[PDB]
Formats: sequence, structure tokens, C-alpha cells
Amino acid sequence: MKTEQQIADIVNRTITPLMQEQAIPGMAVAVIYQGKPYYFTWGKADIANNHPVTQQTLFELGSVSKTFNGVLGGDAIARGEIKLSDPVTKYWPELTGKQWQGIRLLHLATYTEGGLPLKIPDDVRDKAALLHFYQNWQPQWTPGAKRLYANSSIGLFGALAVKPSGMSYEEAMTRRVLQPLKLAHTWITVPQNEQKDYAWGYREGKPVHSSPGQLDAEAYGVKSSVIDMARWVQANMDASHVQEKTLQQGIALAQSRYWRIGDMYQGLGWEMLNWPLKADSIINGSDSKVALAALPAVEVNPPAPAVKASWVHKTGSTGGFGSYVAFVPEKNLGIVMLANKSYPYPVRVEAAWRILEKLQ
Repeated sequence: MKTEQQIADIVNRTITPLMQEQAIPGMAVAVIYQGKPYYFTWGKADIANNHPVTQQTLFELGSVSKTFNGVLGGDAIARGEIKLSDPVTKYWPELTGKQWQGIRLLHLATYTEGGLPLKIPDDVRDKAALLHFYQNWQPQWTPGAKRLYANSSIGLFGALAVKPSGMSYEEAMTRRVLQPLKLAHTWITVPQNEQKDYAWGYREGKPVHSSPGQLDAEAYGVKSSVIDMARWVQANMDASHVQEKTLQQGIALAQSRYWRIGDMYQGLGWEMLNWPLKADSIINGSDSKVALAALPAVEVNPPAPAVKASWVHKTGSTGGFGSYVAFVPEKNLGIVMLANKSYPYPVRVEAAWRILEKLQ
């Protein structure tokens, strides 16, 4: 097995040119290797004010937030509070249009509802406007026909999934996921006494933070540190240490296979491919030209239970940040890459692959 110095050499050999070539001000990486997390930090969380990246720096996860959504939903399934087969109208009866009649929670959770838009429109800023938007949306195809990635589908799934609990989404996420997993540096809303650790994102050489929007927490609005993200990857890779039974089962359910889209399988938030695999499949699959395309979907019903021989991963971005998380349960190997600049998805995936390939 490799020493810490050997792992550091491997990580730095990839990250050093990456940050220079992509003009990334700050990064934090965790490698999970033979059961242990190894942490690395470089650069600046705030350039003008000279604040370094540390193991406590908070990064905007962007759509990596959907992995938290999927686990919270899995926990609700395990609690018996919801079933993915339930109609959306069980939880939002005011969606009375015929286009909602056959849409199930399953479809919202997995981008298979019929073609909701990538984001809720900017001018939808209250509950009345949100209802109007969904009521008047018209699908492009029947439920299950295609997978088309969106924030507005899984975002609504998260809002509906927590209804039986009587809690807000943020309250339920905190009580049911973050607190049991001891994720004390993971936030939907960063409190004032933690703002000192909230990195600035950089877009076109200017510091930026993400703007709020409807159903943001549910789809793209989580912030977290490298320590918490490593602990999150560890718990998702192997939840045998998680003593809360419904949370352990909910983690497993987010890695069930619900749909087959070529060689990719859709979990709850997490996306999976069989392992072993060819690097080009994930690198090319991460390009927006594939990842954002509407592709035919094949249902896996009942969902296939998690298998160890899988590459489990999720990309995410905001205006100023780019993140990537991936793990292989069979190998007990994983990686977290957090950066305060958005940079191309295939570059993220290739760098992660290069590191993990040397740690086989």
C-alpha cells in the first residue's frame, strides 16, 4: 500500500498543472484510499483579502447537492413515508392538469417526467408563481420516455418528499442526514458566524456567490467543506458504520439503479456505471453535449439493489465553483474535488480518473 507521501505526489502531479491551466484560485481534494481519507488544500478562498483554502473552507457544491436530496428521499422511502410509485398529485393536489396524471415521484427524482426545464425561470419568486409554472408546463414526451437532466424536476421531488415529515426541506436534511452523519460544516444557508469560511467563487476574474432561487436547496444550493465531503463519500461508499437504520437503508436506495441510459444508470442523485470501465466513457459522458441531452430511458423496476462493482459519481457547478465526487465501492476508493472556479466537466473527470487509476 502507498504512503501518504506517495499519495501526495500523485495528487499534486495532477492538481498543480490543473489549477494553473484552468486559473483556479483555490481547491480542496480528498482521496479515500484503503479506507482512509487524505486531505489536500491549495490556494486562495478569497484573492483580494488573502484568505487561504483550509480544511474548513466552504465551497458551493452546485448539483452535487442532488446526492443529499437523493439520500434524504431514500431515507423517506425507508421510513415508509413515501413510495416512488406514488403520483405527484398525492403530494401536490393542485397540479390538476392532465399532463400531471401519470407523473410519479419516481419520475421527478430521476429526470424522467417528460421534459421540465433546466432551471425554474428567474421571475418565479413565490409559491403562487411556482404553482402556476408547474401547472402550465407541457411535457415533450410521456413519463419514462426519456431522461432529460433538470434542476426543476429533482428540486420538486425534494420539496414533495419531505411533506409527510412536517419539516421544511432544510430542517429535514439537517435532522435526518447532516446531524446523524456529523456533517457540521455542510449548509444550505451559511450562518453569519461561518461566513468567514465561505470561499468566493471566481467567474471572469471577479468574486461571486450563487444567487437564491426557487427550489435551490433541493437541487443546487448546498455548501460544504472537504472534510465533510470526504465523510459524505465514505458514508455513501460503505454505510456499515451508520447506526440510524433508515438512513443506512436510504443511502443504499440512492445507489439502486432506477433507469438504464446506455451504459449509465440513474440512482437518486448519484449516477452509476459498471466497473471496470473505460475512462473515455465517463470523460466523454460528462460533456454537456451528452450529459444535458434528452436520451431514451429504460426503466429498472423494481430498482436493482446497489452493487459493489460500480463507479458512482456526480458533477456540479455554480457560476463561480466546480465540484466533482466519485467512488468505487469494490475498491474502497474515492475522491472529492472542490474548486472556486467552474472549469470544463471532462477536465474534472479526467483529473479524477488519472489520480484514482494510479491508486489501484
